[PDB]
Amino acid sequence: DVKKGILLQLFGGTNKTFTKGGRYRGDINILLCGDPSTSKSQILQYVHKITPRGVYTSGKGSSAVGLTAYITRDVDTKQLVLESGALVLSDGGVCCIDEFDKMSDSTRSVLHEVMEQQTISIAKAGIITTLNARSSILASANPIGSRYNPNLPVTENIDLPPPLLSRFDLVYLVLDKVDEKNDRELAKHLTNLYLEDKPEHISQDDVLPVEFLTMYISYAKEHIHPIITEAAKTELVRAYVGMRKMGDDSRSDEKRITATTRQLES
Amino acid sequence: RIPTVAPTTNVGTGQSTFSIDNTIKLWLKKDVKNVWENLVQLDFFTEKSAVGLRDNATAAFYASNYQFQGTMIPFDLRSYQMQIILQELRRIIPKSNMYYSWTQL
Amino acid sequence: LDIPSRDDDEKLAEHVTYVHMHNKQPDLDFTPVEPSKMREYIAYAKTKRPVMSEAVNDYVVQAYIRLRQDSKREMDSKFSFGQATPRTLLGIIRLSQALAKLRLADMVDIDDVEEALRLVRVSKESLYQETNKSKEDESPTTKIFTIIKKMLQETGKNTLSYENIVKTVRLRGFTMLQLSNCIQEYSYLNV
DNA sequence: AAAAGGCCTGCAGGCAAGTGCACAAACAATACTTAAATA
DNA sequence: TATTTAAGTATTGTTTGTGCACTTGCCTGCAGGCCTTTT
Ligand SMILES: Nc1ncnc2c1ncn2[C@@H]1O[C@H](COP(=O)(O)OP(=O)(O)OP(O)(O)=S)[C@@H](O)[C@H]1O
Repeated sequence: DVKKGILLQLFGGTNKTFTKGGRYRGDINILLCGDPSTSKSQILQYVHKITPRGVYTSGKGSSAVGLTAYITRDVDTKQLVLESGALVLSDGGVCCIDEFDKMSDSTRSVLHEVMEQQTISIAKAGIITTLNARSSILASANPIGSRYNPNLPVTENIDLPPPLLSRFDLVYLVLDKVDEKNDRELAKHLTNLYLEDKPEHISQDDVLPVEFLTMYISYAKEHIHPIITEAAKTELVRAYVGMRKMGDDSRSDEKRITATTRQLES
Repeated sequence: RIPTVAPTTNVGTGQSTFSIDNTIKLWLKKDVKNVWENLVQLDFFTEKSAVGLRDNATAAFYASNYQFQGTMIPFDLRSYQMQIILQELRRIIPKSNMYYSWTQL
Repeated sequence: LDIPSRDDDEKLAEHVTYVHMHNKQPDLDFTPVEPSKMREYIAYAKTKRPVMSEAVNDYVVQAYIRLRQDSKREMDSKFSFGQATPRTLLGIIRLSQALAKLRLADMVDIDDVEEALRLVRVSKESLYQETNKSKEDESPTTKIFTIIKKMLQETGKNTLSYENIVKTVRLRGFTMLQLSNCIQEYSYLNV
C-alpha cells in the first residue's frame, strides 16, 4: 500500500486553473511513519531515483533557506537573485525529506506555506516577494520515542501539530509486526538477493518494466486529463460525509485527527 | 446571532420603532431552581457519588443514621454527575429544536 | 559491566606488569602480527567480495525467527533489547560474509554463520548471573515416563493392559524389569 | 553598523517522594424500654 | 394488683480504616539570546 500511494504521487493530480481563485496545489503530499527499520528511507531513495527531477534532502541537516530558495539583492547590478531552492529545484516532480520529526521548529514552518499554496512569500530587510515552487513533498518520519506506544493516542504518537498534519494529503503507518509468518518470508526475500553476486528482480520472478515505466509515467502525466464525471461526485460526497461523521466526537478534539476539507481535496 | 435591529426614529412624535433585541426570555436564578429539581428527580442527574440502594435494610439503615454533610452544603454546590452524556444527547434531541446546534460543542 | 572479581585483578594486573617486564603481551604460545603487514593482509581480504552460500539460508532464516520471537517475550522483561529488527538479521548476514572473507573463501560456512550467531548472543546475557543449569541427565525412569506422556498426547488413556508401551520400551532398550518397577511406582503414584 | 543566517543557554518541560487527610463503618457502649418479682 | 428495676431494645457516640491527594525535589525539553557577514 505504501507503494500504491507512492505511485499515485507520481501521477499527481491535474492542473485545474481557475480565472478566479487559482493555485489549488495540483499535486499531493505523503508523509509516512512507522517502526524504525521498515524500509521507509529506502523507499524514499528508490523514488528519488525513479523520478527524473527528484531532490533528495535530509532533515535537521538543513535550514529554511535550504528548503525554500533564498533571495539576495545583488549590489553588483542591484537586482533580485534567487539561490539554491531545494524545493525550487524540485519544481515539478517529487521531493524527499527524512527525519522529518527531527527537523527544527524554526524550520518546518516554510512547509506550512509551500505545501498548501506552492508559494514562498519572503519578506526581509531588502526585498519582499513570492516565489512559487510547485512541488509534491514526500516526507519520511519517525514516531516519537523509537516505536509505537499502543497505549498512547495516535495523533500524539506522531508529534506534528494538527495543522501541518492535516496539510499532509495522506499519512501512512508502516507498523512492524511480530508475525513470524511473513518474517521468514522476508528473511528469504533478503537471503535470495544475497545469493547472487549482481542480484536483480529480488522479488517473485514476474516481468516488470523498470525502465519502460518511467516513459510510461512521462506520457500519462501529459496526454490525459481526467474529467470527474457526475456519478463520481455523489460517491465522493457521501464518502467525505461518512469520513467526517465518523470522526465526530466530544473527546475527539484533543487526541484524534479530524477529517477536514483537505480530506476532500485529497 | 440575531440581526438585533433597534432603530429609534419613526414618524414624527411616533414613539414607535421599539428596540427589542434580546428576544429570548433568559430565565433568572430564582426560577431555574424549579427546573433543576424537576431534572434531578427525573434522574437525568445524580449526586457525585451516591450509593443508590444498599444491599439490604441493615446497611441501608446504617446509612440513614449517617448525619450527612451534603445537607450542610447549599443547594447550588452539590456536585452532580451526569447520567446521559453529551454525545448521546446529540443523537436523540430532534434537530428541529432550536438548541440542537449546541448538543455538539 | 565490570564485575569486581579477584582472578581478573590478579591476572590482568600481573600481565600488565609483565608487559612492563616484557613489552610483549604474547606469551609462550602466540603469533603477534605487526600492524603494517597485518593491514596488508586485511586489505587483501577486503579485496575479495565472497558470496552467500545457499544452504545456510534456512538456518540463518530460522535463527532470525528465533531471535524475533523471544524478543517479544523479552520486551518488558529484563534484557530489554526491544524487538530485534530485520536490520539485526542483515547485520548477522554481513558478519557471516566478513568471516567468510577471513576464510578468503567465496562460500559462507555453516560454522561461519554459527560463529556469527555466537557473537550476537554473547553480546546478550552478559549482564547478570551468566550461568545456567541442567537436570535431565539421569532419566532412568523419567524417560519412560516422557515416552508414556507422548503416548498420552496421542490418545490419553491410563489403561490396565500395556502392549504398545512395552513394545516401545523394548525399542527404547530399557528393560522390562525396570519398566515394571516404574509402572508399579506410577500406579502407586496414581496415574 | 545593522540585518540575516545560523547555534548557545535560561525557563520549565516535566513527575515520583511523599504527607496530609477527608472520605467511610462498624464502632464500644451509650440512653432508654418493657416484662417480672415483690408487697 | 403494683414497686422492684433486671434484662433488652433502640440509640447514641466514636474508632481506626483508607480513598484520594497534593505536595516538592528532580535533570531534560525547549527557545529566546549570542555569534557572522555584508554595505
Ligand atoms: N520489508 C522490507 N523490504 C525490504 N527491505 C527491508 C524490509 N524490512 C527491512 N528492510 C531493510 O532493513 C533496512 C531498514 O532501512 P530503512 O527502514 O529504510 O531505514 P529507516 O527505517 O528509515 O530507519 P529509521 O529508524 O526508520 S530512520 C534496509 O536495509 C531495508 O532494506
